[PDB]
Amino acid sequence: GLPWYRVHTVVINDPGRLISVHLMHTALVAGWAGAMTLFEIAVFDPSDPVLNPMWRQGMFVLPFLTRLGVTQSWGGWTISGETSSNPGIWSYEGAAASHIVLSGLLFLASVWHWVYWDLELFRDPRTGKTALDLPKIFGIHLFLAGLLCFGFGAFHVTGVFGPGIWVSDPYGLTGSVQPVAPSWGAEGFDPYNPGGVPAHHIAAGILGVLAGLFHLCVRPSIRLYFGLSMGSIESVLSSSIAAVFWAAFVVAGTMWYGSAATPIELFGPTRYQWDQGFFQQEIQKRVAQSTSEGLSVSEAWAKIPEKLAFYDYIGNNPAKGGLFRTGAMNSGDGIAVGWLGHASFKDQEGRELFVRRMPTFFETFPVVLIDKDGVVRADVPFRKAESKYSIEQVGVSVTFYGGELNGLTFTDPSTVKKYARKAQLGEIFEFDRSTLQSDGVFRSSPRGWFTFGHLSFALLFFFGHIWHGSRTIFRDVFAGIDED
Amino acid sequence: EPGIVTPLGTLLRPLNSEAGKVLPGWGTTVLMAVAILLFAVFLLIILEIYNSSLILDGVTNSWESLA
Amino acid sequence: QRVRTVLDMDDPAKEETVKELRKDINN
Amino acid sequence: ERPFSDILTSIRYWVIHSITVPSLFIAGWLFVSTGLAYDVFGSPRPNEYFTEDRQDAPLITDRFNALEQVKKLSAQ
Amino acid sequence: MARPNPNKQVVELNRSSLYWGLLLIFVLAVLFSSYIFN
Amino acid sequence: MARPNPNKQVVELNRSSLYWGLLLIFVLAVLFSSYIFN
Amino acid sequence: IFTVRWLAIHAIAVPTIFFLGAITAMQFIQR
Amino acid sequence: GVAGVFGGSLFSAMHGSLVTSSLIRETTENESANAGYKFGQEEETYNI
Amino acid sequence: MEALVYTFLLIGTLGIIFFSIFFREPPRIA
Amino acid sequence: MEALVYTFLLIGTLGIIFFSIFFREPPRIA
Amino acid sequence: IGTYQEKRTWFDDADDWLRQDRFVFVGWSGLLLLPCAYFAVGGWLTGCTFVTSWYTHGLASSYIEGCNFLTAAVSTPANSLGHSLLFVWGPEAQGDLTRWFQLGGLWAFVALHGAFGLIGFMLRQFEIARSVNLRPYNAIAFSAPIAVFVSVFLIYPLGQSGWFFAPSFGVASIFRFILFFQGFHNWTLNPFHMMGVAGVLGAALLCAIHGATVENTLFEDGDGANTFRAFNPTQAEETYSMVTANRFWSQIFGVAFSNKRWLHFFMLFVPVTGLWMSALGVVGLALNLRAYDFVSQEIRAAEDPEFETFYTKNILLNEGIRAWMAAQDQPHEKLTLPEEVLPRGNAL
Amino acid sequence: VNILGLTATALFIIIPTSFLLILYVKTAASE
Amino acid sequence: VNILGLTATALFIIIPTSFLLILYVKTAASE
Amino acid sequence: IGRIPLWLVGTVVGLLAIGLLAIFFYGSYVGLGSSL
Amino acid sequence: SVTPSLKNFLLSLVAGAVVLAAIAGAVTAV
Ligand code: CLA
Ligand code: CLA
Ligand code: CLA
Ligand code: CLA
Ligand SMILES: CC1=C(/C=C/C(C)=C/C=C/C(C)=C/C=C/C=C(C)/C=C/C=C(C)/C=C/C2=C(C)CCCC2(C)C)C(C)(C)CCC1
Ligand SMILES: CC1=C(/C=C/C(C)=C/C=C/C(C)=C/C=C/C=C(C)/C=C/C=C(C)/C=C/C2=C(C)CCCC2(C)C)C(C)(C)CCC1
Ligand SMILES: CC1=C(/C=C/C(C)=C/C=C/C(C)=C/C=C/C=C(C)/C=C/C=C(C)/C=C/C2=C(C)CCCC2(C)C)C(C)(C)CCC1
Ligand SMILES: [Fe+2]
Ligand code: NA
Repeated sequence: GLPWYRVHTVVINDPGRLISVHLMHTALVAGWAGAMTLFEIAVFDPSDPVLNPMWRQGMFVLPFLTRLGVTQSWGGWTISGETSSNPGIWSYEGAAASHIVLSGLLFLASVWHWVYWDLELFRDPRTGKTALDLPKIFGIHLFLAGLLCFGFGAFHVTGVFGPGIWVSDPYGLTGSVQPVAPSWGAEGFDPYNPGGVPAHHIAAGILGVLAGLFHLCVRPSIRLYFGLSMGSIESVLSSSIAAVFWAAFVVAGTMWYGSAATPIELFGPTRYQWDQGFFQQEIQKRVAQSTSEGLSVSEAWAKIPEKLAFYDYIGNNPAKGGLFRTGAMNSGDGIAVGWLGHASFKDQEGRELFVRRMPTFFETFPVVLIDKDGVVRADVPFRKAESKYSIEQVGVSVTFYGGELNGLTFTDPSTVKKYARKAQLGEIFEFDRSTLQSDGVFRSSPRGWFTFGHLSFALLFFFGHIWHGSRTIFRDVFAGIDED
Repeated sequence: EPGIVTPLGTLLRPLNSEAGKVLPGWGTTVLMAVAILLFAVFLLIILEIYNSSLILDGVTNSWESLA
Repeated sequence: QRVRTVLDMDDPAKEETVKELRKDINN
Repeated sequence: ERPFSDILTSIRYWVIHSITVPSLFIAGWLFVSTGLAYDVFGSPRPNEYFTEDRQDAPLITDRFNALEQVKKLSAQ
Repeated sequence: MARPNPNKQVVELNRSSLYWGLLLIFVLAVLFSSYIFN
Repeated sequence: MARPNPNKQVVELNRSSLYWGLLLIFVLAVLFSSYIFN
Repeated sequence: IFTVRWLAIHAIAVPTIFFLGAITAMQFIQR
Repeated sequence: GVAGVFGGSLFSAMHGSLVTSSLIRETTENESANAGYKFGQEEETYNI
Repeated sequence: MEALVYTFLLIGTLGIIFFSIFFREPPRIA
Repeated sequence: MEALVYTFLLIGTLGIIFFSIFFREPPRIA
Repeated sequence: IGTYQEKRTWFDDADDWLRQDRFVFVGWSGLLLLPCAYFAVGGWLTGCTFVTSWYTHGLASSYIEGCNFLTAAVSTPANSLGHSLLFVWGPEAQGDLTRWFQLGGLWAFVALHGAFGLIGFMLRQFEIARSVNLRPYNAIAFSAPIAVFVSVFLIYPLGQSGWFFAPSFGVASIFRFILFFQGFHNWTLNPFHMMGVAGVLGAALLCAIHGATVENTLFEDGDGANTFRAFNPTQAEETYSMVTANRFWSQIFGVAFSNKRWLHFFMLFVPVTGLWMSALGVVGLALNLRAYDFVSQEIRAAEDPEFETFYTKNILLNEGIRAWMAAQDQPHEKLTLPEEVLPRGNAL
Repeated sequence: VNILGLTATALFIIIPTSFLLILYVKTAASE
Repeated sequence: VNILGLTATALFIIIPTSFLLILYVKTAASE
Repeated sequence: IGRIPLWLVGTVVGLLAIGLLAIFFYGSYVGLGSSL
Repeated sequence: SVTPSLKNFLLSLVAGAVVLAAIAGAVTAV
């Protein structure tokens, strides 16, 4: 009989049971969304949005809830650290419960459509054979999709009727769900401009409505009908799979490179912010300012926010994890419980030295202290014999400013070495590792996991699109060639 | 033998009654090709903006656009 | 305020910083 | 069409190609030996890998003024 | 079509395909168990 | 007796028996899970 | 001439012989 | 050796794809195409 | 975690009940 | 513990091999 | 088209000429394949002959610089260019073709034209199979080389900081890329790469075995000692005893194929599956999601100085690779590492 | 316990369910 | 980890084995 | 059509190809890329 | 208004149209 990999073909020419299996799939996906939300709420710790944000805790769908406006819980806490006295129906658990109920209702509808498959609606009135007017159905669906896209862009994300979307400062310090005005100029195509999202959705929804009306009206030509096989549902499947992996590539690139729709307060920093010294540059500019204004070094480093200092730390890099390093970043390096302050290194001569920061590629990196002019002045040698740049030989001390070690100066090499090795990773923090039994190895961010899953799905769906386009074009030779 | 008749199915029946109805010739294929090439140009524009191969006046193309 | 000093101070910690990679034809 | 062994065994082929093929060979030889290859493709001559200003390998280290910087770092 | 669904098809799995599937499952387990246990 | 084994019998399990078995398994799990998790 | 066969042959053959002359000239570059 | 393993993969896939592409229609779409071959049949199962 | 298991077991039992009611083998008058 | 899992997986793979050899579906020549 | 009037347009004339059988079939896919593939191959040859990598990598990489076929490469652009498309009209080259060659734009030229040429060649497979009414399994099998090319030459550098970390088109540069993955990702330890290696080696084994089995189970079919003359293309019956092949391999190896169909498919299936698994692994490596370490063994090694395995040895070797490779391999990092920080063994 | 009870419950569900499903599916294929 | 990897391995063994055994036993009873 | 034998043509072409390969191998020991 | 990058992009679109017309002419040149 059928091979195991062809069982689902039994609904190719059964529109009612195709609707039924679609409804079952939708029920499963909605139920997954609800159950995943409830899992993440059960395991989420909201007591420290600064040093333990959701992207340090392995939260995957919690950022997607927070992105569109759901920011309060029924547990009395807001995602921004405030107090929610009236979260309303649409809390995190409220959205979870709504998805569970939706899953159940879709399961019932799937049962009904499986039983009552033989609807005269699916019969062609001319010949009595089962058929689908796929151009007309596409017109209806495109019209509905355009209406929904326009409504989402004109009422939800603008704050006209909905709550808006999550918008933050460039350095991820003061983000919140805000209404967003559309940007109708060239800046509307700025990926990092939040105003591009409402403008895109309004314009694309209007275009989708107009094109849906066109596809409702105008029948396809015979040439293009036969060329694209518009009478076969597998042709629609191949083109749909093509569009879906195109979108998967787009969202994977957008999540990996960052955009206005992937905030760092929800998904974590990007690897390019570490590579290009984004937070390091901002921190050093904020320290250079108020030094020219006339503050000492002990202050104006205490003025630096711990959130920004935490952002400038390679352990929050999404490209420092592993394929089988599972779970939260907290399970990787502990829960961050305090910024120790900036570490300034000096030698016996008094010149200032800086630890060469670890690049993203390197699992391990040698500890190197470089002066202002780019000359290596100290290191932790691998060969502690005939060495010329060890911490002991150079006489390097370290002074901390702004954190829990503010004002303290360490001169013993055994501690200068460990603080330089920690400064290799960026800003130095203290981590509680006993709570989760962290193994001391870096994990990946939710944006990294999202990008990996969606790029893998995008390639597999490229193969699926190839297979189904092949099946559509070469249907008449699917069981073999004509032999004549 | 006929199918199962439902009120909603009767309501939706005209929307699924014109399967296989096509226009003679090429129809609106030229207009479709024009729309496709315009969409390709638009996608190339946004790709080159987000690749920084296209530089515009008010388009910062960085996180400072959040400012 | 001193962009040259903040440049020469971000450079030894990270040579790939965009401040170092930007407008350095003048250097 | 006409078989390859047919054309390659004919003398019309060889009276055409005994003058076309060596002309192309000499053209390539002169393209290298006149320095036009260096001029077209920007590869340094053996004496101009380093200048008196920089004695190490060039680094582009800039994107939006990369033309100006490769002009500076190239062999003038 | 009629009261019965005409699109009924019978799935088949012979013993060679069973052996191939069992080998695939157990070999994948052998390969990935070291990484899952970490 | 013969080259094939004459004691060949086919095993039957109807849908009511499947439902009874599934109910027994899940009800035993419901009853005993509070004690297994303690 | 000017056939698909002729053009497909020549688009490979003419640059091949030009490049072979170029590389042979490179073999006699005494730095 | 690398050319051999890469070419062995290439030529296995190509043989294979070719034999599989030229399979003679002996089955229906609800059967496996392998069911079109019988063990020890005299005739060729593909159009070389 | 344990509440998840208890709720899953209860809803699985209820699903078995639903299927045994509405998708039973129909008794045949023959 | 993990050594038990590794040994069990290897032994189960070898058992599948044994069954695939000696209890294969015989090639029928008809 | 279904005994309809079907009045001819320019499309019908274009299709008639494009799908005419000549020495080189063009088709509609030829208009994409032939220019793109021609430009990719010619650009690689041009870069390996004339174009230097002195400004993007600090390397000699062309025959005109003294390189041979093994050491010449069209090299990737500089890392500061990032993922720029390096259009010759682009904001980097700005129309200057010579400086475009110097800046690494030829790499992007070759890569993009080769990608579109691969698309065109797959479309050529589709079009020829549809013209001759064969099933499109050749294109389905060719999907795996394209998956490998996309994941390796596009997805991996796009996940990294720039095209610089893509492979450079050349023999020794591919070897560099391979050793870089070893040292920086532990790509041998990756299970997806292990599945890819299993697929490639099993496909080579399948090719050799088959071919040997067919050549040694041949029917006589002739009188001469050269068996290659005993086959006619229009012959209806098989040339090899499938029965004897099955008997031999069942009695030698324990199992054998009994189905010719299934065998040819399996020969299709193994390398395509292996290459797709390796492509998924390279996609994982694009985000540095490596299978680099076994954390339990690292814990045991940190808490026990006696515990040594070959895995720990390979971790040490990878550390050596990274430390001794980084300064010359990533010039943009400007690593002036003193020798006293380079990990070394003893004496050697 | 939290996880050993979890795997015990999962196995006690799945293995008899697998047995029952095997027997039912063969019976239903035999009508 | 020691036990979550254990249940992952056990489920990845048993559930596809259950699926394969269902299909095989149904087939072998059919023939 | 047929004037010069194809075997003679192939022999001359192969001689030229072998000569070019020998020149390329000679160029590995002289000039650029010769370590001297 | 129009940056040099935008001008080069528009000229590249013109050049792409030109080369498509050229390959169409090469097709019809037979
Ligand atoms: C697009 C898919 C997607 C993405 C990107 C995420 C991402 C995330 N989830 Mg998640 N989740 C998903 C879907 C997804 N999930 C679904 C479908 C489920 C339901 C099963 C879950 C259930 C789930 C749980 C219950 C938990 C997560 C957690 C995590 C986070 C930790 C990292 C991780 O994934 O573990 C590491 C991921 C891997 C190691 C991936 C494995 C690589 C492939 C699949 C192996 C190849 C198959 C192989 C042959 C299998 C054989 C193995 C066998 C021998 C045992 C991360 C943010 C964790 C967390 O932090 O919670 C807050 C956690 O505990 N998720
Ligand atoms: C009333 C119905 C409804 C509403 C409003 C919600 C609301 C929500 N769901 Mg959803 N969902 C529902 C039904 C609903 N869902 C159903 C039917 C399913 C099953 C398919 C799910 C499954 C689901 C999952 C899997 C997830 C949610 C999640 C979410 C949350 C964020 C959504 C988000 O990020 O959007 C993002 C949505 C998009 C980016 C889709 C964009 C649409 C694409 C681009 C269309 C492309 C093709 C189109 C035809 C092109 C048009 C052409 C143009 C010219 C018009 C939010 C609470 C997320 C969450 O956090 O859950 C906890 C999440 O993970 N939902
Ligand atoms: C939404 C997209 C989609 C849908 C609707 C289909 C639908 C179809 N495909 Mg498929 N296909 C797609 C994507 C899609 N495909 C992709 C991405 C791939 C590449 C990996 C392919 C490659 C492909 C091949 C090679 C074949 C088909 C076939 C089929 C048909 C029968 C499938 C069947 O019975 O499987 C039965 C499957 C099972 C019994 C078990 C599969 C279990 C998998 C391996 C693991 C578990 C999956 C997991 C639970 C779901 C989560 C992943 C999800 C997020 C994607 C059906 C028309 C067949 C066909 O054309 O028949 C004539 C066929 O031979 N497909
Ligand atoms: C290896 C790649 C490849 C292959 C060979 C296939 C194969 C198939 N495609 Mg296609 N497709 C692909 C990828 C691929 N596609 C991708 C990436 C997309 C975008 C999501 C699609 C979108 C698509 C749709 C939506 C449909 C198919 C369909 C089909 C089938 C008919 C042939 C066809 O229309 O070709 C498609 C033609 C091409 C792939 C050629 C594209 C050439 C472009 C125009 C070059 C543009 C270059 C330009 C200068 C831009 C440069 C960008 C640079 C600056 C970055 C066939 C099975 C159709 C079908 O009938 O299926 C049954 C169908 O409905 N395809
Ligand atoms: C009936 C009903 C009801 C109830 C309902 C419910 C209760 C539902 C649910 C549900 C649920 C609770 C669901 C869930 C789900 C889930 C899913 C569906 C999933 C999944 C999975 C997957 C698919 C995965 C896979 C994987 C793995 C395994 C790992 C990694 C890799 C991957 C990702 C592939 C109500 C009363 C309301 C109403 C009435 C009716
Ligand atoms: C890039 C570019 C382009 C393109 C171009 C082209 C497409 C060209 C070409 C070209 C070509 C296409 C060239 C060539 C070359 C070739 C060569 C270089 C060859 C070779 C060979 C050899 C060396 C051989 C050897 C041998 C012998 C003789 C003996 C034995 C065998 C053997 C094989 C070993 C354009 C303008 C569009 C634009 C701009 C850029
Ligand atoms: C493989 C092949 C071919 C060929 C090629 C060639 C190019 C060859 C050659 C060759 C040659 C080129 C040869 C020659 C030779 C010679 C000889 C073999 C000789 C001798 C003699 C002697 C023995 C000597 C003696 C002496 C002495 C000892 C002393 C002094 C005096 C004298 C000198 C007299 C063809 C295309 C056809 C076909 C296919 C492939
Ligand atoms: Fe064969
Ligand atoms: Na040693």
